[PDB]
Parts: sequence; C-alpha cells; structure tokens
Amino acid sequence: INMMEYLLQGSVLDHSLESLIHRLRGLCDNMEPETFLDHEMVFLLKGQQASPFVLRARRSMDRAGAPWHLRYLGQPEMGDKNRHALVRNCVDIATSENLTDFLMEMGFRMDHEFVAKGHLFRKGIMKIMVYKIFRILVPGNTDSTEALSLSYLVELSVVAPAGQDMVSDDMKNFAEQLKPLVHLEKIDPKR
Amino acid sequence: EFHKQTLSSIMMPHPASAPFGHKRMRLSGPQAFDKNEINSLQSSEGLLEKIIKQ
Amino acid sequence: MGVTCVSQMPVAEGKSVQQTVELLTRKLEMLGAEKQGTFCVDCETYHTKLMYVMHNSEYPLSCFALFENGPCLIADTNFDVLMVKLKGFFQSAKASKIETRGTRYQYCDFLVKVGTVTMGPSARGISVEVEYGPCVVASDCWSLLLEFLQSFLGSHTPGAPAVFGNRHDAVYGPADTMVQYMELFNKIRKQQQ
Repeated sequence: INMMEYLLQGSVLDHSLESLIHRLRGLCDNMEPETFLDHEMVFLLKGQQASPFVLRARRSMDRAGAPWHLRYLGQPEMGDKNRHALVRNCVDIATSENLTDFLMEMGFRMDHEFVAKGHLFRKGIMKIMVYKIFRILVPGNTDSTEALSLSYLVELSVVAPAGQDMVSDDMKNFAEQLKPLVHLEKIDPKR
Repeated sequence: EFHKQTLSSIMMPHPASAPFGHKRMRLSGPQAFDKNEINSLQSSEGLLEKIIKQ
Repeated sequence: MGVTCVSQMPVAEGKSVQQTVELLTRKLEMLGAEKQGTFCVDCETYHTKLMYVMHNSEYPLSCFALFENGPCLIADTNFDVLMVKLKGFFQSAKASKIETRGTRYQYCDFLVKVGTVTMGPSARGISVEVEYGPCVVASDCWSLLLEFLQSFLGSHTPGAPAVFGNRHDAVYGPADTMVQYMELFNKIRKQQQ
C-alpha cells in the first residue's frame, strides 16, 4: 500500500532551545544527540503530467552505507481526515550512486537546495527534528554556504500506512506537555 | 544485555528515511544478501539452551 | 557471485525435452549429488525503450530492472511499487513469460541449477547452468568449470560465456550470471517452436 505522513512546522530561536532539549531527555528513553548532516538536491521530471514530477533527493556524506534516497511528495491536502497535520503522497526508495547519472537522462535539473544539519529524536511514531538550514552561493561548490536562517526551523513527523486514522488525539496530548514551549501548526507549503 | 536491545541505539539509525531497523537488513535491500547471510544474522535463541550448552 | 556458465542443449533426437534432463540427473546420481531444492527464472518485458523487469527465485527480493543494454537496477520491493505509477511512460508489453524451471543440486560445495525452458506453459528447451560457490574473482577458475562441464554433459559441452568477454579482476557479480540468463532467453526466444 501507499504510505502517508504527518508534518508539524515551526521556527524557534536557538537561545531558548537549551531548555527544550532538557525535556527531550526527560521523557523519552536514553538517547543522545546526533547532529546529522545531509546534502539535499531538488530534481523534477517534465513529463506529460500537469504538475511536474518534482522530488527531493538526500545523501548523507558523513555516514557510510546510507545511499541516495529520493523522496517524491505530493500536493497539499485539504481533507477532513486530519485537520492539524500535512497529508502527503510519498514513495521512498534508497538507491546507490547510479541515481544521479540516471536522473540526467530525463532532464532532472537545478531547482534549488537547502543543507540540513541538526538533531533528531524519536518516541514511538513521532520524530521531532531540530535542524539548521543552509543556503549556498555559487551553487557549484558545497563550501561557500551560509545560514539560511538564525531561528532553528523545527519539524515533527509521523509516518503512517494507508488508512490508520484517529491519530490527532495522541499527538495533541503529547504536545500538551510542550505547549508553553512550542506552538506547532499546520501551515500550507504555499504563501 | 537482554535489556540492551530495549535500551541501545542500534534501532535508531541516523537517516530520516530510515526510522528503525538493523544495518544488515538495510543493506539487504539494495545489496541483496546470500541465502546463508539472510539466516545467519537472525538469531532467536532461548536462555536455557545456552545454559545447558555452557 | 560465483562464476556461472549458462547454455542450452536441445532434445538431441532422444525422446522428449525432459528425457535428456532425467539422463543428466541419473548421471549426477551416479556421481551422487544431493539436492538443495528448486529454482525458476521468470522474465517480463516493458517498453515506452525495452524495459526488462525480471525476477529470479534464488533471490526473490532481487527485482532486476534492465534496459535493452544499459544499467541494471537490482532493486527492492518499493521500486516495484513506484513502477506501477507511470503507465504512460512505460507500457506493460505483456506476454513475455519466458521462464527456466528446474532443480538445484549440491556436490561438495558445487552447485548445479538444471531444468527445462518454457514459454509459459509450453516447454521448448533445456537450460543448463553450472556454478561454484567460493569463486570470488572472475575469469580465474574457468578450467574448473570446463572440467565440470566435460565431466557429465558429454555432448553439448559449452564454453566461453558472453560475460567472460566483460573482463575485469573484481568480484564476480550476480548481474553477470543474470546477464547470462537474459542472453539465454534471447537465444531461446528466436526459435520458439
């Protein structure tokens, strides 16, 4: 079956973040911060589809054994099944370095980029990650980058299979522990 | 050590696209393991058989 | 993985397709080789560019996706989920069930995959495949496989596989043996009969 997601957005300044991670080790199990760093690359297929087959491929240069992973996400959904999280259509496959040269055949090209570097924590199905986004100038190299923002762009993700609804109760109840610290929202990808 | 697989971080891998699992079974997807390598890594052994073997 | 030799031998004026297969199996029992089960390689073509989206029972997780002659993707299950979504870039192109079905045998870490070739239900050939386990590097153990071929085939002893022309000193890959299987399928699909 085809799986779907649940995304919660936000932006928190780094000076007030130090208390928030104190909660992350105060309720979850004994995990430590990771500070993973990935390279991100936007591609698209100009097929006969009205919406171009646009996808985002990640590759972790810091960790060996993790190959190129393509993520093709769908349009925003206005359904009444989930009113507080993003409902998306996604297919997620990991393939080796034969991805990038193969993508040159159908005209997958330079759209934009954003370099992700930061922490990730989990509790069951919820995955909260706090990462810096980096923008490049002269996009040929990877060293001439800078901070795209000062405020940390914090995200929360929950993965689910096709169906398997009635999830907004548990995420909201677990976020009620952190409501005075964070105010998660379901923002549109546009405007 | 039987508490460790309920406590360690092997089942929390680094990537966002890999939420949980083992590294060998993640390798087995792209790099398909041999039939010996499929069943060698899995191990469900009772305590008492190890005790009587010792 | 291990170095593999793949070929055809026909009915060869003796009874039917499986009579020579049974002759080879009773010759192997005279040698005394034990079995390890069965095997089957199934193929299926797609086109807009000929897509060989193909499978093997030895490694069911290994979904092979090949061009006519380009790169090969030995991909997982989710690639097969993604493959359905196009349907206009790459048409189904049905009726391509050219398969090799048979049994595997073991003799002191030596493996044999021997069986018959069918175009779905109708068998019109015999697939002969010999291999060895610890053959890591390619093009270094062909004397062993040639001796094994002349040991019990007798007539129709093959030699010089097509992937042996792809000379390299690295580890032999399952893609090489797989290539050999699709070249076998190209050899059998022409005669039909």
